[PDB]
Amino acid sequence: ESAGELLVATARTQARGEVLEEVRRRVREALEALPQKPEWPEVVRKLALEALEALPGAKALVANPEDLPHLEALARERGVELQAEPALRLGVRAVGAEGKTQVENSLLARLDRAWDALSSKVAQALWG
Amino acid sequence: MIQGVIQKIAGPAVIAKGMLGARMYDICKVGEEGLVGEIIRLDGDTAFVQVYEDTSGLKVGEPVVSTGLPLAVELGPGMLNGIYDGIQRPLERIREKTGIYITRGVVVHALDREKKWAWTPMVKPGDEVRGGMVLGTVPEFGFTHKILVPPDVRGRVKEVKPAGEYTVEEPVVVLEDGTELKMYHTWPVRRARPVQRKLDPNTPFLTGMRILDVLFPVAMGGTAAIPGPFGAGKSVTQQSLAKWSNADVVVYVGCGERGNEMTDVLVEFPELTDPKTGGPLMHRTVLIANTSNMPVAAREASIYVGVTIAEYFRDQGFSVALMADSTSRWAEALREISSRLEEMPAEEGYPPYLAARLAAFYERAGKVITLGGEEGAVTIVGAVSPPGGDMSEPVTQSTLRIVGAFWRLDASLAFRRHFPAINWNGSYSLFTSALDPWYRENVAEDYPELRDAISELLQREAGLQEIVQLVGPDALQDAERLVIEVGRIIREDFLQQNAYHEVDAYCSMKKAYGIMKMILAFYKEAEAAIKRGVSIDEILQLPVLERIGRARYVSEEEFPAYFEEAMKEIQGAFKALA
Amino acid sequence: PVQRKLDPNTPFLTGMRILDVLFPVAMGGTAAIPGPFGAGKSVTQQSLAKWSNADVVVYVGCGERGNEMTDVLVEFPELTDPKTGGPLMHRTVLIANTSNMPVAAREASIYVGVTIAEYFRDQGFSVALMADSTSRWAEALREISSRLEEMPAEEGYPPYLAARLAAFYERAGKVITLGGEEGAVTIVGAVSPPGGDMSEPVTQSTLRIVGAFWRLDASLAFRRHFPAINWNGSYSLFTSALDPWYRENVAEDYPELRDAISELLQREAGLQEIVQLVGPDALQDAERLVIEVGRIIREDFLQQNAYHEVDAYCSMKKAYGIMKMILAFYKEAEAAIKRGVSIDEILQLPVLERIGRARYVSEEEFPAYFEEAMKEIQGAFKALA
Amino acid sequence: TEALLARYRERAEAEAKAVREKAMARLDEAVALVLKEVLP
Amino acid sequence: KKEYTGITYISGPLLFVENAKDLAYGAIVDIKDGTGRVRGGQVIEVSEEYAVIQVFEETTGLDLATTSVSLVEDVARLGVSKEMLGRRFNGIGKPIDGLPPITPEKRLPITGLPLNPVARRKPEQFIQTGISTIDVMNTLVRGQKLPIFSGSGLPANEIAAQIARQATVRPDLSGEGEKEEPFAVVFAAMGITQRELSYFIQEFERTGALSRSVLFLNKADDPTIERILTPRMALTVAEYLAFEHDYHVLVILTDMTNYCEALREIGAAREEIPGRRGYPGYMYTDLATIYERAGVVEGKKGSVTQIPILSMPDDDRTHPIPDLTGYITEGQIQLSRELHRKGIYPPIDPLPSLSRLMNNGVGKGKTREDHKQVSDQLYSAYANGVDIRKLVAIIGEDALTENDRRYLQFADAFERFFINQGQQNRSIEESLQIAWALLSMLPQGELKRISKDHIGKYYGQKLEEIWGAP
Amino acid sequence: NEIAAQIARQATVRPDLSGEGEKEEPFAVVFAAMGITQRELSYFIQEFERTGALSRSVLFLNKADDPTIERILTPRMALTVAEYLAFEHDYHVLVILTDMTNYCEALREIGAAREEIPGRRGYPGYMYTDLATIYERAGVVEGKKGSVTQIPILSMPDDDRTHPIPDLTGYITEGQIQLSRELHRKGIYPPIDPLPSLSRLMNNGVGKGKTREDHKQVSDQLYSAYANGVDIRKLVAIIGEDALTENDRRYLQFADAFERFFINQGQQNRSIEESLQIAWALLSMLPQGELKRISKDHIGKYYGQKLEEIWG
Amino acid sequence: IPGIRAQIRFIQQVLEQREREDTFRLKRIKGKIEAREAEEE
Ligand SMILES: Nc1ncnc2c1ncn2[C@@H]1O[C@H](COP(=O)(O)OP(=O)(O)OP(=O)(O)O)[C@@H](O)[C@H]1O
Ligand SMILES: Nc1ncnc2c1ncn2[C@@H]1O[C@H](COP(=O)(O)OP(=O)(O)O)[C@@H](O)[C@H]1O
Ligand SMILES: [Mg+2]
Repeated sequence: ESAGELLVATARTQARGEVLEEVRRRVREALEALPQKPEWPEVVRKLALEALEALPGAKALVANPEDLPHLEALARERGVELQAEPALRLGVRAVGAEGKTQVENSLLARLDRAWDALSSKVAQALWG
Repeated sequence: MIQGVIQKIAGPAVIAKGMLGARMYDICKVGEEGLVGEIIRLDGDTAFVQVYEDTSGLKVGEPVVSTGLPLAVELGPGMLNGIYDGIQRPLERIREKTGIYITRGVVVHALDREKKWAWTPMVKPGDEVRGGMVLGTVPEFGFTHKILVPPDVRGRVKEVKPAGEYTVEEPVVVLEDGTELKMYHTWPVRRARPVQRKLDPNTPFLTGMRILDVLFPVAMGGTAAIPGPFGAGKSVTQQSLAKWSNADVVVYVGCGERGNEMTDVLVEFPELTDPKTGGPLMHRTVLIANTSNMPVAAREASIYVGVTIAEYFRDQGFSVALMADSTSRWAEALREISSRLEEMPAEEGYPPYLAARLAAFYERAGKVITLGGEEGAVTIVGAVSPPGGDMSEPVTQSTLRIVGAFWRLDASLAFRRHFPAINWNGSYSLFTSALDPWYRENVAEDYPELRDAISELLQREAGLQEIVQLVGPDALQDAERLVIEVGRIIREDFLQQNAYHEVDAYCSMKKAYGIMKMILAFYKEAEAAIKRGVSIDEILQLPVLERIGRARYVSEEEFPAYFEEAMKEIQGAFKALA
Repeated sequence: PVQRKLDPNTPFLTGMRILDVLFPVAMGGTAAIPGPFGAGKSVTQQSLAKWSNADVVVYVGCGERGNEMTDVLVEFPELTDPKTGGPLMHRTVLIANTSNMPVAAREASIYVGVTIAEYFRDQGFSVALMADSTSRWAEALREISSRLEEMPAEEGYPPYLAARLAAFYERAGKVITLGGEEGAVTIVGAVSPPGGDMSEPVTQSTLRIVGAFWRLDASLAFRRHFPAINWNGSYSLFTSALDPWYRENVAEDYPELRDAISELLQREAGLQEIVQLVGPDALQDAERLVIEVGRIIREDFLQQNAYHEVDAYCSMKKAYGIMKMILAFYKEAEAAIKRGVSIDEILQLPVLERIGRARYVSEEEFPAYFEEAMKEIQGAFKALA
Repeated sequence: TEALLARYRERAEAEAKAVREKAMARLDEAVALVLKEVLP
Repeated sequence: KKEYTGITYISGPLLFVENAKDLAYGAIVDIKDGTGRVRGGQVIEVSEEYAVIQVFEETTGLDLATTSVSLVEDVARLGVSKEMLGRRFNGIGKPIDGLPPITPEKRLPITGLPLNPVARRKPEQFIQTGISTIDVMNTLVRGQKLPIFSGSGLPANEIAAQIARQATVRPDLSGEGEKEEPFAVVFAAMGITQRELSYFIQEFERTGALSRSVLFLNKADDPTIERILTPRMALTVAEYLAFEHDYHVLVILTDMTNYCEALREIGAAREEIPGRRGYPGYMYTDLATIYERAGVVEGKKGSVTQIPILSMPDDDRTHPIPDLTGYITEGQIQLSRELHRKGIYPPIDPLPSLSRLMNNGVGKGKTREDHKQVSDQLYSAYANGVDIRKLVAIIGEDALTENDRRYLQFADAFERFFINQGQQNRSIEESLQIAWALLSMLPQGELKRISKDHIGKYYGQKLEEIWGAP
Repeated sequence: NEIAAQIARQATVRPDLSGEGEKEEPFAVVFAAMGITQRELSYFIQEFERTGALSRSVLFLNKADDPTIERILTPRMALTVAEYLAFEHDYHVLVILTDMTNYCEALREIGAAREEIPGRRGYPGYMYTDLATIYERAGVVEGKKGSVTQIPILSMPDDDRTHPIPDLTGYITEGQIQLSRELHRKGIYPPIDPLPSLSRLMNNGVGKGKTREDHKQVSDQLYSAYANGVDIRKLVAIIGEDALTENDRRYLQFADAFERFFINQGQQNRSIEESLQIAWALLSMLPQGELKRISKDHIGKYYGQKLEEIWG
Repeated sequence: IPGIRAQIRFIQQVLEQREREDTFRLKRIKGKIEAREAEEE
């Protein structure tokens, strides 16, 4: 008798999973198209500032060649180096003084990092 | 105070740096959470601190602050009626604070700092005071709690607080040198409290049970051991000891028992009523409870806390009874701690210094002259629960070399509906010869000989059990059947005792003396009757037998008349009846 | 990697009556055969290699003696594959690493053999893997760990020995290959505890993961009774799943007969305590009958000679017939004992020799010989009245 | 029988599609909330 | 995203990393190599010079030049919710049933806090398991820790599955307050093989017990630390359900010997000096931290009950594992190899079994009024008949007294009917009827343990197992 | 030592039984001593001189007062010489190693001096491999006429078969000849206990065309009967001899006769046929129906002879 | 029975002594290794 409604439970669980995956892929795509917007130089500053103040005594900084003009004014006054990179798309990375530790701040990484906290809020909003 | 930081975390061990000047075995607080720890090893600017609780989530660099004093307890008013864990933390306040769980780093005070007590000074300004003297009096559940100057404090009194309502914390007496005496002090649990002189134990500890008092007695300030088999009435016997003993104050120690056992002993006691006043029994007791999942250090320090509290109440001039629920669990905790330090195991994993610690703990008991000149005593009863009931185990063997009495419980008699189920074989007491003069002066001049006659009768009954098994009781000689019936009479009328009877739970010495005299008189007259010619089965229906069997269940103030009537019926019954 | 694991529901025919009946092993299951030196592990493994229904056999001789290793290399090219009639070596892969060869090769030979077996399974066959001595591989791990200056766990062994053992044994099982075909790998490994001490850590670790356990007795090996399987100390967890197969391929009452034989053995084992305490003469008539029947089962059914031309292999139906004959004889003996006759008079019946010589009949003559044996058994007691 | 199984599957499908249509009405608000939270 | 490179040492399950002060003791880290594969690890020692990480799985591809380590949690946590019922997990919270991940209501530390002793209350109600040898003679009380002692080849898995399938509460017999509270079963399996995993999955699916239970399954080939963490996850979920949603939870722990051996491997891997018989010296406290998470709490209606299962290694009760378990728990259920070989299931031997809380969960108001007396009489009669079976083999059936023949018949019928119940589910009343039918074979007046009114009410009945006890 | 010397003196092959080969050359003896005392060394020297075999013997002597580390090399040198002779000059070499226990003691000394991790009882972990590097240097090579045969001798400390040295040696070698102190104390020589001993290569050397045909069956029947006799001894230790049946008394008498006649032979040399005749005379004590392991025709051909007839 | 008890006691004592020997050797060698690899560097 219970294995019958077990099908209902599994179907509703997978429906919840499908809609949540829909939300997740939509937000991932939304973060993907952001760099081309002119607001992207306003976000690279925040990301690099937070990363740099998160790592005391950083040596250099890594960013895409496109964002170097936006950070060069910031990096020079912060007293750090700036290096171009084909990778590190829509993200920044700072190395430690010894070079053995790193800090990164990326949208596609922050989403995966905070999805655990945001799942409850998304569920409550969607079915509240 | 000494302050440092953490440089290494590995399990329960924390290695601090910058702690140059800290003292060995002091209490320290680790991290921002302030987890308590104990310094076990010093080297350079590095101290090895042993955390009591779990160390998950700690980080390198978190501050470490040293209290500068070893593990200790707070001694003063407010301890009675209380439930404490291993290191004297009131569990009730913990529940009121953090709910049903015990979170790491809870801070509570042993003595309630808010309750008001009526102060009654006893010293006057200008009087000389010296450690152990009485400063005043506070009422507490019918007890006049005497505030004592700490043992090491000496001087001349400058000011005293007048009578009135004050809290625990308030300074009551200030000495000339500026030292202030309040209603409590603090004392390390691993250092014995000093006394004037230890008086040798010359008076018995009336346990309230006939077998215990008459055949295997323990003197005041003595020690005893008792195994813990299942379904044998150990809990009921300990409960009866607490309820009906001569002791003024009861201290109960649980040192790592199962959750349900601790729940039972914590729920049942508050519903009991001590017979002396009819008030709650919990008013005179202090409960120390420890479950299996508590930190090991608390389970190791529980017995020290209990015995120190008992010694304090002894210094007040009372008599205290102390019970250890299972020294086996305490030995287990000690073995675990010894394994943590990578110490070399001695035998079956127990550290070689087990006997020294056991002797040191058991030696604190005794009848002493307090520093204030009064008299006090502490009686320690320790329970030992070996693995398979094997008494060749090292813990039991070490215990047997220092205790003065051994009460061997067995489940066989409990199955045979005999309560208490204490075997008269294997059990022994070493206080009998020393206690003989007291018995001669107090109960009777021939009481020891009567007890010896009872012992000989029981031994002789046990000395022919083989024919009973081989053949049976009916096919026996007249003397043998008489002896076996005498043994059964003794078992069912003197050793068996019900603790649920309103009048039969407690039995004074004189009642037992009368029972033994009656049984011996009956036995002697029966020997004479057979010598002059009689059949035993004729003697089986003498009314004096049902009189002796009903000699129990009578009031103590009703006893002597019953005793004289029974003696006269014994004398007249064996002559009128063949 | 595979596509999907499956439930083993097909017996692994070994040719040994005691193993095939009392302690079965499924097609994809695992078995362990511990024992002291001289028990008969290697002979049993060679018997499984020679007589089995597996398509391809991989034999891994870790730490094997030299001469015993050449024994196979010489005798196998002469034998015949039961399924196809070709030479036996045409289905066998031998990985040999004797005692005097380097230690780390002795360590890696196990992995090499199991990987080859997995490959042949992914092709779509039924593969049987024989590991000669797992203890001689634990020795290699211990040696290397001691070289590394690692702190051991117990008796010198490294901590990860149990994990390695579980990882090795868990490669067996009937699977669906990536190509959709069926295949299975069966592992039969032997462990040699020091002095037969079954509390040795390798043996205990192996006992926790295997589906079948064939403990070998030193006492039965000393008196030259083989295969010397300790019945009391052995078990098999595949009996339930193989019953539907038995009910269709062998007989409809085969589980009943097997359970009855197991019950009789248990009764004899229980009575053996009294037998030792007071001697067989103090027993009653029925108890003497039970002891005699247990002895008959032990000596004429469980006992098997690996070198005889006919006794070396036994089909399922032969064991079924022998069990049926013994059970019918036992029932007739119960009926006789209830009618007042006494033991040591039944013990000299003529039919006992005909029952004892049953295991030496060829597979072709057995279907009839069993029928006449049953007729003689029925006619003996009733004519005796 | 298979009637109860089929009915349970049908009610499962109805519940699943109802949940999906409920969540499709706030897909956009959920996307807005998560984009607001993740973006510094 | 803070990730550390600069590995200085790799050997066995341990790797050392420098400049890792910020890593908290016990944190879970992720190790990524040059191939992009991700491995798990736990920090076991933190110092100013380096931090020590124990790798969950094998370290085949790691190297000192390309490996990097990143943090996951300062402390292990599990996301819990009431929607966990009906799901399967792999022992660290990762689903293995193919269903989408659940949405956590909260994240909790898996190393739960101890219970305050003054917050506990005495167990008072029983749990119906459906086994006569368990319910009637060794009743299980809500809030108890009653382990099952099994051998090597005995079918402990089948018994566990059957108990999990049949266990239920009985508010009907409560007399007053007759209303049901939701019942859940938490099933944790440690160190199982593929065959056992398949059997458990099929058993929990076919009957429909899955929807009322939560499964934490850890295989034999899985990493050891996962086996260590599994029972703590199960107990965290059980505590959460019972004390937040007023559920009645039954926790089943399988093969505690596997957990002990995993603990031994872990302790040796940390280079700690082993205690007696090779086990760590802190094994007693470690086991206590698992067992002592059961019980009942004042002011709350929920309850947690544990049934540990452990295979005695050499059938020896002096082995440290069963010894410590007997220290901590409140009895044991013993499986008999003789009964198993004789064809009786479940092979529970009543004579060496015991429940230390049975007297408080049976009697008037809780069950039928004559429970304890019937249990005592059955125990005495069976123990009496067992030795007569042995005496018969030497003195013969003919030299028996009339009473001994009755005792023999009672023992045989008891084994055939009471113990050998097969797969069928027996209510407490049906089991009591069977017990009274069996007791009827003994002459009236030999029932010394039973009060006269009970005998008058229930004596005189033939066998109801064949009847099915209507 | 006496058993080893007797074996060396009497060992020979039987070309007539195999039907091939003639007058095989006497075995060459390679003798390696490790920590041998002067008493045993002098006895061995005198025995070899009396048998006249020193002209075919290579001796390596490491006396008990010699340095204890030289014992690492002695068996290796002895086996190098033996292998060279056998596989390059077609000699038939017999190797005798006096005491592997002393070799193990030296190995343990060297290992423990290096702060190695002890395996068990202080012995090094690599002891199995080290011993295998010694024992496994024996056998016969395809295409060559020479051979090497090893007879190591080792002392079990306090007669414990579970000691590491005998345990590993049994796990490496191809059987063992375990002496028993009980038989020695009864005056029986050589005190070989047949039950604990074993030979793993026996089936390759017996049967038709190698020895008499009933060899294996006779061996099996003797094993079964002797084991039954020992069991009846254990039983009569409890229930007394008077309560025994006739079958158990016959088994007991068989065990006594076996121990006193088949094992205890002294220094006399027995051919295979004589040993088989004695075995058959012993087996003829039991009832004919008790000899289950032997086929009926063999019983008809050989069973019936009397034991007292053999001795002249 | 007393003979069996004596044998059991002897065997248990022997096993315990061997376990103690093994533990002592392990701790000694670990201490030496730690000392060399820490103080000497
Ligand atoms: N002196 C006694 N007088 C009367 N009843 C007793 C006495 N001692 C034990 N009992 C009986 O035993 C019950 C509980 O004691 P029991 O013998 O079962 O062991 P216990 O005290 O619980 O011991 P443990 O905790 O060591 O198992 C009581 O409720 C009572 O029925
Ligand atoms: N079924 C059997 N039939 C005949 N001989 C056997 C049998 N099993 C074992 N043996 C004998 O036992 C001896 C040792 O056998 P082996 O199988 O090599 O033992 P193990 O490998 O267990 O140490 C050999 O002489 C072998 O002939
Ligand atoms: Mg072999």
